[PDB]
Amino acid sequence: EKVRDALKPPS
Amino acid sequence: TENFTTNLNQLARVGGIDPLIGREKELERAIQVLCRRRKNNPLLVGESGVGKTAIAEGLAWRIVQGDVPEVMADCTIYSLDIGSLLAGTKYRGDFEKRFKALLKQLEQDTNSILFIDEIHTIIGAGAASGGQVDAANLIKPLLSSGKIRVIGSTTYQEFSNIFEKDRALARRFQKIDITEPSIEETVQIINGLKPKYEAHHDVRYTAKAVRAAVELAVKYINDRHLPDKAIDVIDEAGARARLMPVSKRKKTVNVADIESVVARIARIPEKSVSQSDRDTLKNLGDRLKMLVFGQDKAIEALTEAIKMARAGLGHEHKPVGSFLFAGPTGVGKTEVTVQLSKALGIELLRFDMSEYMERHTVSRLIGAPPGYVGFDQGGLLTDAVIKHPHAVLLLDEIEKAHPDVFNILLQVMDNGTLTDNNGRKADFRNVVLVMTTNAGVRETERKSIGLIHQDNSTDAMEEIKKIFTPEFRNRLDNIIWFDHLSTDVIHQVVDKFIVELQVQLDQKGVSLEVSQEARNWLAEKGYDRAMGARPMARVIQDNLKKPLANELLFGSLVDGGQVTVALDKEKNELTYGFQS
Amino acid sequence: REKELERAIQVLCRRRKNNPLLVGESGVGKTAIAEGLAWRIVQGDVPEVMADCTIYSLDIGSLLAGTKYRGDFEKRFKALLKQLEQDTNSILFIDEIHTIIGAGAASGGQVDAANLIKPLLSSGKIRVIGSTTYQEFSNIFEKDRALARRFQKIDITEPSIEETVQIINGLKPKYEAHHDVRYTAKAVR
Ligand SMILES: Nc1ncnc2c1ncn2[C@@H]1O[C@H](COP(=O)(O)OP(=O)(O)OP(O)(O)=S)[C@@H](O)[C@H]1O
Ligand SMILES: Nc1ncnc2c1ncn2[C@@H]1O[C@H](COP(=O)(O)OP(=O)(O)OP(O)(O)=S)[C@@H](O)[C@H]1O
Ligand SMILES: Nc1ncnc2c1ncn2[C@@H]1O[C@H](COP(=O)(O)OP(=O)(O)O)[C@@H](O)[C@H]1O
Ligand SMILES: [Mg+2]
Ligand SMILES: [Mg+2]
Ligand SMILES: [Mg+2]
Repeated sequence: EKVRDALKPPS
Repeated sequence: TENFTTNLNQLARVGGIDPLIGREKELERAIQVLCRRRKNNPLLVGESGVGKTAIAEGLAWRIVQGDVPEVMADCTIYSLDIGSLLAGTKYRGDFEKRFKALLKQLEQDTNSILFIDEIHTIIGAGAASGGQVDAANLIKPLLSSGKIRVIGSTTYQEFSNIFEKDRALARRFQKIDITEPSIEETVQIINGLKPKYEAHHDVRYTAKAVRAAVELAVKYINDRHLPDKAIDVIDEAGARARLMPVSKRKKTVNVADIESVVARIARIPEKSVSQSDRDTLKNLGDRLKMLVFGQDKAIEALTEAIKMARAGLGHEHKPVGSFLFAGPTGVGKTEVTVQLSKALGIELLRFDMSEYMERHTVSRLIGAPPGYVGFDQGGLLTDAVIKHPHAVLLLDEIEKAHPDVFNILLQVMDNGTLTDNNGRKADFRNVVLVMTTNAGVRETERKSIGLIHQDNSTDAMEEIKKIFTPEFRNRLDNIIWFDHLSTDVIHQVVDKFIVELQVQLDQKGVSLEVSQEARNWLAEKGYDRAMGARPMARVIQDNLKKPLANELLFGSLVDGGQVTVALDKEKNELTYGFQS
Repeated sequence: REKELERAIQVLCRRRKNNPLLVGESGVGKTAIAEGLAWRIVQGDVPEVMADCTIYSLDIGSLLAGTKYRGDFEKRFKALLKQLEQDTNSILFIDEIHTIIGAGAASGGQVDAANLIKPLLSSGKIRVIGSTTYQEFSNIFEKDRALARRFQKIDITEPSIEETVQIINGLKPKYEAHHDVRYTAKAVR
């Protein structure tokens, strides 16, 4: 469906 | 952000948007709504092709020329693209950023106006995994506040079923109902747009051609509104001329070209019939007579009714014809109809009314059975007519059908249109409706128990009156009573059946030549008045086909033919001679 | 199929609503007529105006697949329009166009492929050669009167016996090479 994903940047 | 919103006022300068003609009252209300201190968001609600997108864009066009009030002057109009707004918004907060950024510039300008075409798409534009955060909930506080002005556009189907479900968003907007313009107004619109269409196709449209396109579209083109209907015929007519060979190319679009375009769009015969089709009508009656012997009155009714339709003398609100071919068996009630379609080269819509004996199955002609969730909905008779507007509609054995079927044909024979359950409308103005029944054959045949034989052949009509309601019979063009076949007619029928047999034999290579005297014998042996001409087929089958069957499979008749059929006067029997 | 094609060239040469729809029954050459228009261009059997034109066959199944996001479908679909908008001669052949009316990607929303191409089809930016059946044309298509307006139906009727034998003779080399057989002239009839 239409799902929002929150990315994580590398430290 | 400019990728999402296209400045319509810029397009007006270069001519991107076509000019808006008239709509003084529709546009005026929009200005009043926009001027409003509160809820200054007009909504253009109307059917497709009524200028909903030409008003919002036309307003921008009028601004550049200075044909608007001073207040509306110096105000730009932006067209939103939902597709670009929702492009690559995978991460949380991307959509909100793009939408809020747009609203911020609108509030700052204080003279900008947003145009959202097909506004029913903002209800769930940004919803994710059942989320209720959407453009509608975000824009809502900015419309109620009155900071920004938004112009919408949506069809009645979409507005009532999608946009008006959110009672809050709709409250903010102000529905401006747009009604399709009259025929007089439409021609003025075409004149305004004619320079653009003329330039694109390098053609000139005569004033008569414009009036004809509008008048002819309404008369024939159905299910489409007038502004689009006329512009469709005009644009298509220009293309037809531009791409035809340079030799014989005609820059001007005469009124005759318009008629040809409307005919193809509606799949009907064109007005001002050509010489080629004139020959067909001249010999249409004489061709059917060759195939069908006797009952010339029936052929005269069908051909004359067709001529009126092709000559412009039609009813204009009824089909080409409605004839109830009531007659005895084997008199050619169905053969004439099947040959008519071949003579005219038009689809034959054959409905056997023997199946529609009860009401549950009568609802298949205008709708689907209850609970049929299958997408293959629609009526069998409405869909068929839509596919082939020019055709022959044959309802064989109409008496057997439930009386409720006569109620369905009333509008067909009087108003010329039948509506499907979904609301689609079929046009019967070009279909030749023909019904075949044997209602009065037995009544006239019936013998009288009396010293003096009764004056029969009158009661047949009285029986027809009982079976068919008076309203149904009044709409009918003519009730043709097919007479019984005579001896002379039967002789011609034997020839007609021999020719068909010859064609079958020709495929196998056999050649058959029946003596003229032998043909008379076959006619006399099988001639029956009550049974029409069908017994002639049986004598042809018993006397000729049965002996040849054994010989074709095995014997001299495998190939080469050379048959010589004749009778013996002494024995009153046939003599078959085969010599390969 | 020159009578049907000629009508399609007329529609494709229009200022606005230049999107011919090849409505017909099943098996009557709806797809071949559109793909045939490309074959004719390569050989130069089409008018000058139609020359230097490319026909792109959209695959809604491949396009919709793999989105798994709010804007993946819109991003890829809008990009396609930019390609067709920049190239005036580009034509898009959306077979089984009835599908776009139904929500292609949207769920509980109305941001579909149909509602996205309507603005472009109205202004004549891009041409679209649709193909759909009569059953689908009535019950799936024509339910959105807006989209139906953009498309000009072109009824495709079943061919005659004589017309089809010519077709088989034309396609006979393709099947002959595949099966290494020679079809007799009498056999096809
Ligand atoms: N008053 C008018 N002046 C000029 N063109 C008009 C006018 N009214 C309608 N049109 C034509 O209408 C077409 C534009 O579409 P509209 O009639 O605005 O409907 P629409 O907004 O596309 O409808 P949908 O598809 O149902 S949202 C173009 O052919 C315009 O030229
Ligand atoms: N007047 C006629 N002229 C020539 N052939 C006829 C005539 N009447 C009947 N026939 C033959 O009758 C055959 C079969 O009967 P039909 O003509 O279809 O019957 P009908 O007139 O429809 O009456 P019903 O339906 O049997 S009560 C046709 O194929 C014709 O060959
Ligand atoms: N004029 C023609 N030339 C070549 N092939 C044709 C022609 N008309 C029909 N066909 C054949 O018809 C078929 C096309 O079927 P199609 O209409 O696409 O089916 P569907 O309606 O089920 O999608 C192919 O086998 C194609 O070769
Ligand atoms: Mg519109
Ligand atoms: Mg009959
Ligand atoms: Mg196909």
